[PDB]
Amino acid sequence: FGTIHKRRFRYWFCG
Amino acid sequence: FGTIHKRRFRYWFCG
Amino acid sequence: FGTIHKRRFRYWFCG
Amino acid sequence: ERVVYRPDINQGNYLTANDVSKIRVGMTQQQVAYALGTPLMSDPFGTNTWFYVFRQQPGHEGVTQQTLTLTFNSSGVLTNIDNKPAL
Amino acid sequence: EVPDNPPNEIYATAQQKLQDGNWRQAITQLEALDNRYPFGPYSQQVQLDLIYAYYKNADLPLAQAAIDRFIRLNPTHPNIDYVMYMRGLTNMALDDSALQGFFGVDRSDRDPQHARAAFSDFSKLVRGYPNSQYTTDATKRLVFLKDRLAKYEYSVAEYYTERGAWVAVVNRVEGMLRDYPDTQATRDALPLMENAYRQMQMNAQAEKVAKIIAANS
Amino acid sequence: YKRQVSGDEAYLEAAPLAELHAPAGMILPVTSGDYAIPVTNGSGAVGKALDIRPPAQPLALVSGARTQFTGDTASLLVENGRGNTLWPQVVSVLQAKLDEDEQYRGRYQISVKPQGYQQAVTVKLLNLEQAGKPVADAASMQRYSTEMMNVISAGLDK
Amino acid sequence: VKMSPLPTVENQFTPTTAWSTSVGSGIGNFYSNLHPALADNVVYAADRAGLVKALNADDGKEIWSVSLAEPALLSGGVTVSGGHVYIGSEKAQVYALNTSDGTVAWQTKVAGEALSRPVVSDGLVLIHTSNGQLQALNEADGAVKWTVNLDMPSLSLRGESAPTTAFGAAVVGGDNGRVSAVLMEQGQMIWQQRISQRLSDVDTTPVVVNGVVFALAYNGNLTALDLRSGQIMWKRELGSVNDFIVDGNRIYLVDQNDRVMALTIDGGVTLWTQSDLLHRLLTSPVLYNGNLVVGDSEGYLHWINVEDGRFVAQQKVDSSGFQTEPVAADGKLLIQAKDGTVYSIT
Amino acid sequence: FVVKDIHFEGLQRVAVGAALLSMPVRTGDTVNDEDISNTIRALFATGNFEDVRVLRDGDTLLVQVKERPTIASITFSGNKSVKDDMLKQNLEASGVRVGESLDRTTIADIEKGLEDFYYSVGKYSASVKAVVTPLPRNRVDLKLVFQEGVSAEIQQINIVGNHAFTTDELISHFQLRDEVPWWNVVGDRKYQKQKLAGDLETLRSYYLDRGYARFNIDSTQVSLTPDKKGIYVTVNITEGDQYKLSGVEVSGNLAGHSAEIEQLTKIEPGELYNGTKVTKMEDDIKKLLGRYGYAYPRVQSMPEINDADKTVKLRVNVDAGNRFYVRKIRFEGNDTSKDAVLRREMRQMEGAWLGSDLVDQGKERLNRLGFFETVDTDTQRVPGSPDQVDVVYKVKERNTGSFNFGIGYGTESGVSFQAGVQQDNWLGTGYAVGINGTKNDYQTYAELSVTNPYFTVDGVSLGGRLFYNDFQADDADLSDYTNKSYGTDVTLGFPINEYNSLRAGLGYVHNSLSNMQPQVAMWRYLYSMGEHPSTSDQDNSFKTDDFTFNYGWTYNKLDRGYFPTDGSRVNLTGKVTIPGSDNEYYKVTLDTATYVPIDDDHKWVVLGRTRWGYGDGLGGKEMPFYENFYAGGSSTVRGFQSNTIGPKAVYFPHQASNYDPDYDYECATQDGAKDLCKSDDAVGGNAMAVASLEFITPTPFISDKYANSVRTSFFWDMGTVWDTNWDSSQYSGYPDYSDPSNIRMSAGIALQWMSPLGPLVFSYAQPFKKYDGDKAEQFQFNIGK
Repeated sequence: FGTIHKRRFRYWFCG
Repeated sequence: FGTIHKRRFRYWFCG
Repeated sequence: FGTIHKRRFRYWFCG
Repeated sequence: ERVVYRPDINQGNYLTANDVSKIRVGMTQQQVAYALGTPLMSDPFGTNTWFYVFRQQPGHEGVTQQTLTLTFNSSGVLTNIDNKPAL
Repeated sequence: EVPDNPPNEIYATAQQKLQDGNWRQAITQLEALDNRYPFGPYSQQVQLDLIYAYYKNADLPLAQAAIDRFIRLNPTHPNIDYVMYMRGLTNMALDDSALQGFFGVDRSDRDPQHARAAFSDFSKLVRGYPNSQYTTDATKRLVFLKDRLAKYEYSVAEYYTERGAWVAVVNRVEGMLRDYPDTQATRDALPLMENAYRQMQMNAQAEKVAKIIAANS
Repeated sequence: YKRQVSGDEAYLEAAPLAELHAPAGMILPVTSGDYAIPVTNGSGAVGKALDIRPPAQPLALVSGARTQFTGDTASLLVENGRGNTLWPQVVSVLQAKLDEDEQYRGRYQISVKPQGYQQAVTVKLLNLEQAGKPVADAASMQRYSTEMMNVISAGLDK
Repeated sequence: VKMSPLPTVENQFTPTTAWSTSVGSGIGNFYSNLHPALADNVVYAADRAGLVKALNADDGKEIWSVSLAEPALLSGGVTVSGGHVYIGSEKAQVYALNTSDGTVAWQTKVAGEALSRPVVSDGLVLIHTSNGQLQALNEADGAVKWTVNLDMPSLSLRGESAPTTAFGAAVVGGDNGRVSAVLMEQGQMIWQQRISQRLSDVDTTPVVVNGVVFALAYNGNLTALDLRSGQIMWKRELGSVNDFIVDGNRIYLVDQNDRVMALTIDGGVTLWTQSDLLHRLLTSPVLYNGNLVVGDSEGYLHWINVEDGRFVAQQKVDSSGFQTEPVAADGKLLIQAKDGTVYSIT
Repeated sequence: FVVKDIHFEGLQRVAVGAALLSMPVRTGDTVNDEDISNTIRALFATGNFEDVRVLRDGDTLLVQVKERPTIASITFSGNKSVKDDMLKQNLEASGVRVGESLDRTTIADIEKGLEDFYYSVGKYSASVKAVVTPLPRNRVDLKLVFQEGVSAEIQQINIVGNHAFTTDELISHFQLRDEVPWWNVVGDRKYQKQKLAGDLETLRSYYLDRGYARFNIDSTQVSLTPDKKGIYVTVNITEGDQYKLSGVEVSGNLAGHSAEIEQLTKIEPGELYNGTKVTKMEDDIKKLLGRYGYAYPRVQSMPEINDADKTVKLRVNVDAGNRFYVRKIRFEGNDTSKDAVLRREMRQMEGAWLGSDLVDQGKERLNRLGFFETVDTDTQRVPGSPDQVDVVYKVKERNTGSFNFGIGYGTESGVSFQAGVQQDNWLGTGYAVGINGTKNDYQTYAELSVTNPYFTVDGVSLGGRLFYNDFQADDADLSDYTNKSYGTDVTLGFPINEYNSLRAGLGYVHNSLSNMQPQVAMWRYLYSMGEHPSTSDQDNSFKTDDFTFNYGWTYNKLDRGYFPTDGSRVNLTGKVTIPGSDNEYYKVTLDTATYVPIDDDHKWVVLGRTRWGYGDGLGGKEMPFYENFYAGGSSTVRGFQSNTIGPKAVYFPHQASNYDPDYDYECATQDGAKDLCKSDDAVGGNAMAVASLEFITPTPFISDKYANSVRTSFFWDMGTVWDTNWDSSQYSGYPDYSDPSNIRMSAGIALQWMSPLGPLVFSYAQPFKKYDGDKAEQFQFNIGK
C-alpha cells in the first residue's frame, strides 16, 4: 500500500 | 492525492 | 531539536 | 559462573521402589507393562529389551539417572532384570 | 458483475480470458458459469478450469475446495489423475514462502503438514494411476517431500540434543529410522541417536548405533 | 509461461534415496510402508516441461450429446432417428473450415455410422505439426482432437 | 395484518353509561380473566394490584374495599355464590371473602396459577390451574377435595378453561385440545374427546344444553358432542378463545379472526357473518335486550342485531379498551376496562 | 398397439434415451390405452415435467414435454433483522436451490418453511409470499417477499412456590429480562430457547449454592397471548430446606496424594451445602492429579442427605487411573516460524511423564512471545496406548513488524529518503531486526539493531546496535548548528526466573558539536565540562567519546504479547559511565504497564501505565543534554506536540551565524536582542515522570472476525519533564524549570489497529491542563510500537 501527495511518496509493504 | 494498492491500481488522481 | 531558520521550523534529530 | 536460570529437565518412565519391587523374572510382557506402564524406549535393533530410564535433571543441582533394563525372550516372557540406580 | 447469457457466448469469453492467461476475470466468468449453470454439459470442464485458474492465481484454498468438490462429485471421471496431481501441487505450493525462498531460508524446519498432505496426494496418484502423464514428476516430488519430512524430524532431534533431552532424541531418531530409513537426514541423525544413548550410559545401544554408522561409512 | 507449473524447479535436484546396510548380528527397525515410493518404471515429461493446463473435455451445442473420447479418436453422439442427414452438415462445416507461442496445425477424417438408437459422427485425427516439425505427443493429440470435435459440433448446431 | 377501521353507522338508539367508577390500576396490558360479577343487586370488582371493591348496582357507590396484598396478581375471575366471593391469583392462591364485611373467609394454596374463573357447583368450587391439573375446593373450608391431571403441551395460550357442570359431572377443556368430563365425587374421568385438528389447540369454557355439549378450540373445530358418551355429533371448522352464547336454537360466537357469526345448534350451518370488526381484538359477546354486545380493544361497544347481524349502535366508553368479557344479569350490563374502570351500560 | 420407438419433442434437459428407458413398459411389448396412461403418469413421476401429451400411431409414439426446471436465481426481500444466508440454507435444506426443478407444489412448502423459521425466532405473526418472474427462457428466477411480524414480547416471568427469596431477586440473574428500565435501556426483552435453558440452570445453581440441596424444578410452562403480542413464562419450584455440610470423605485410588487431596477438601464446621464448591473441589482434585501425570482421573461426588438432621455428607470417589507420558510434541500453523522457536518455550519434554501445569506454562510462554495471534493446545491420547498422549500446539501467526520506505522531491527537507524495517520475528528465526535510515538536506541518519533472543539454549540473549546520526542545521555555509553522533551498543541478557530477566551490556558513543546558539542549560553543562565558550557569538565546538556500562531488568508477566488483558510488565533500563570517558554521568529509566481486567471475558481492561526517568552527572560534571528526556506525543502524553513537554531554552544575546534578516532568529545582537530570552524551544530535562490510566472497551462496530485485531480505549495522561540543575535564584525572571509541579494533563479517545501494514495507533486528545509555551496536537498518528 502506498500514497503520494505534494510530490512526496511513501509506501508500506503489506503482509 | 494518489494511492497504490495490490496490483498497483490507482483511485484519486487529485480528485 | 535543531532550529532551521531559513525554513522556519525545528528538526527532531535526537531519535 | 552460571547464575542463569534453567528449567527442570525430566525424561523417561517415572520409577518408584514399590513399582520396581513388583517385577520379577518369568512374568509376561503384558504383566510388566501393566505393572510399570509402557516403556518410552526399547531396543529397535533386533533384541527384545525394555529400557525404563528415569532421568531427573534439576536446574543446576547435579543429575540423577536410574536405568531399569528388562530382557524378554522370543516368547515375550521376562528372563533377566538389570537395575542400575546410579550414574 | 457478470451478465446473464446463454452458455456458449459466455463460456467462449471465459475460455478466451483463461487461455490468454488473465486469471482474475477468468475466475469471475467461470464462477458465473458455475453458479448459474451447475449441471450443464460444460460443468465438468468449467470445474477443471476453475482448478487450473485457482492454482495459477495462487488462490490455493479455493483450488483445494474445487478439487474436493470435483473428487467428491465425480469419483470416476476419466481425468481424475489430473485433479489428484493438481491437489498435490496445491498442497506443495502451500508448503512455501516467497520471502524465505528469496532469502534462501531452508523451510524444512517449518510446518510439515502441507508436505505430508502433498506426499499422501502424490502417493495416491502414483499408486492408483502409474501410467498417467503426471506420474514421473509426481514421483520426483515424492522423493523431495520424503527428504523434507525427514529433515523436519532431524531438526527436532537436533533441538532436543541441544536441550539435553536424550530419550526424546532416541525416540525421534528411531521414528526417523522407522518412517524414512533411506534418507540423508536419517543418515545424519544416526550420530545424534548414538550420542543420546551414550549420555544415558546405554553403552550397548550406543555400540549398535555405532556399528550401523561404521557399516554405512 | 501460462502452461508451466508454478514454483521453483528445485525438487529435481533432490538427492536419490538409498537404503541403509544392516550390520551383521543385528537388524534395522522395520520400515513402515506409508512413506514408501513405488518403482514407477515410466518415462515422461518432468519439471517445467509438463503441460499443466486441464485436459480438453468434449462439449456440444446439440442437446443430449453423449460424446466420449479415447486416444486419437473423438466421437460425436447425437440422438436422432436418422444419422444420414448429419453427414452433409458435418462435411459442409468441415469444408468451410495464443496460449502457445507457436501454434499447431493438422488435418482430420470424418465417419458416420448408427448404433442402436444412437448416431455416431466420430472424427479421427491424422497428424499434427509444430514449428514445421511433426508431433506425436498424446496430450496434444487429445486436446486438439477435442477442439476439432467441439468445432464440428458447433458448426453442426447451425 | 392491519386492524380494520371503525365502521360508520347511524345508531337506532343512543346508549349512555348509567354509572362509572374506577377500581384501581386494573389489569393493564396483562392478559387475564378478571371480569366483575353481579349478585343481590351489588357488583364485585377487582384489580391485578390486589384491591377488591363492592359496589351497588344502581348508583355505583362503594360499600366496602379491601386489599389482598408484592402485588397479589389477581388474575382469577370474580365469582359470587352463596355468601362468599372467590378470586384466584397467579401466586397459586385462591381467596374467599365474606360478601358482607369483605374480610377473607379462607385462603388455600393450590397447584398453580388460578387463571380460570372459579365455578361453584354441588358445594364445591372448581378452578383450573395454569399447570394443567384441575383442583376442587370445599366451599365451607377451602380444603382441596380432589385433583385431575391434564396433559400440557410445550407451548400454549394464556388462560384456562373454566369448567361447566351438568347432572353431577363437570365438563372442561385443556390446552392440549381435548374436552374432558369428570365426576364431582372424586374426580374420576368419564370420557375424553379430541376436538382440535407446534400449533396451539387451546380450549374455552364449554356450554351444555338439553343433553349435548358444545366446545370450541383455538384454530380447531366447533363441535357438539354427547354428554353421556362423548361421541361427536357434528363439527365445524371454526376457532376462538372467546366464550360463545347458546340461546334458543342459535349459537352466537366471535372467532379467532374476531368476526361475529351465527350458527344453528342442529348442524352448525351459518346464518350471518359480520366482518367489519376483522382483527379488532374482541371480548366475548353477551345477549342484552335482544341485541348482541361486544367490546373491543379501542374502548368501543358494538351492538349487533341477532336477526341479521347488522349494526344498531356504537358507543365511545373508554380509551383504555376492553379485554375482559362483559356480564349481564338482572337487567344490568357491566363491563370493566383495562384500567379497571367499571362501566354500567343502559 | 405396441412400442418400437418414442419421439420425444421439447425434452429440454434429460436424455431422450433416459426418458425412453425410464418407463417400466420398455421397448418390445404391447401397449394399451391404460399403458399410455401409465406412461404419462411415470413421466410425470420424474418431477421434471409439468405437461406430458402423447399421440399414438401403431408401433410408434410421440410425446410432447414441458419442463419445470430451472430456478434462475433466489432473492430475498423484507428481512430487517436477519441476513439472507441462513434463509438460503433453509431453502437448500427444504430441497429448493438454484438450477433445480421449480415445482409449483413446493411453493406452499417454502411458505411454511419460512413461517416455521420465523416461528423459531420468535416472530410468529410473519406473513410471507412468493413471486416468480416469467422469463422467455425456460429458466425462471424467484422473488421472496415477506412482512416480518412484530417480535413476540416477554410479558411476565413468574415463579410459583418460592418463599425464602424474592421473585424479582430470583429473576435478576436471568438472561431473559422481565422489564427494561427506560432511563438506562441497555438491552431488550425477547424469548429464546437456549437463554431460557440457561436461566433455568442459573436458577438451579443459585438455589443449590444458597444451601438447598433437595431443590427441584417441578414444571415450567411458556404461553403466548391470543394476539401473539405477549409471552408468559412461569416456573414451579419446590425449594425444600437448607442443608448443612456435615463433612466430606475421600475414597478410592488416590495415587499417594491423599494429604494434598484432604487439604483440598477442607471443610469448616457448620458450613452450608453448595454445588459451586463441590464442583470446585472436583476440579481442584482433577488439576492436582493432572499436574502429577494422571491426565484422566475419575472424580464423582455422591452426597448422602440426612433429612432427620437436615445435614448432608459429601462422599466423593477418586480414581487417578495411571500416569501418562508425552510421546510427541507437535506444532501446527508455524508456516514461517522455525520448529525450534516454538519448541524452546516448552516446559513439557518429549519422552517424559506429563504435567498439565507444564503444558499450560508452555502455552503461556508462547502467548507472551508475541509472535502468534492465538495459541491453542490439545493433549490427545495415543491410539492403542493406555498411558501415552500427544501434545499438540496449534497457532495462528501474527503479522509482526513493518517495512517502510519513502521518497520526496522539493519538499521542506529537499530531496528526501527514508526507510524503516522493524521486525520482531525475522523470517521466523526469532531474531529481532530493526533497520532505520533517513537522508535529507539536514540529516543523514542510519541505525541497525539485531538481537538474538536465544544465543544459548537456556534463553541467554545477545544483541547489538549501530547508529550514525549526522545533523546540519543548514546545507551550506558550514557555520550553522551541527550535531554529529555515532556509536555502538552491545548487550547481553539472561533469565533469572520464569518471569524475570537481567541485562548487562557495553556501549560506546561519540558526539561532536559545533556552532550551537548560546543557551543557559547547554552552557551550564559546558561550564560543568570545563569548557569556556563565549555567549557573544555562535562560534564554538565540543567533542566527547563516552563508554557506558548498560544494565537492565525486565519483569514480564503479561497475558499476551501484543494486546494484553492481564498481568504487568516492568522494565528497568539504566547506564553508567565507565571511567575514562569524557562525560561522567548515570541514567536510569523505568517503564511500567499493568493490565487489570474487570469483566471475566477480558473485554474490559483498566491499564495503568507509568514511565519514570532520571539522570545526573558524576564528580562535578552534569549529564549531557543529548541524554535529556522529552515527553509528549503518542508514546508519553497524548495531545501535546511530540517531545515539546519540559524545559524550554533560554538564549543569550549573540551574533547569530548565517544571519539573513527576512527570517526569524532566536535573539540575535544584529536583530537587536539585549537581554536573555524566554523561548518555546524544547530542550528536555534530566528528570522525567509520566503516567497514564487507560480504560479499554470493546470496539462497538467490529465483528468477532477482526475483534482481536482492534483495540479502543479512553485514556487519561499525566506527565512532566524538569531540569533538576536549574538555578532559579540566578534566573529569577524566567520560569522555574526545576519545579516538578508543572504536571501536564490530557484525556481523549485512543484506537489501535493491527493492520497488515503493521501496528497503527489513532488518538484524539484534549490537553485540559496546559501551561504557557506548550504546543497542542489534538489528532495524533503513530506507526509501530
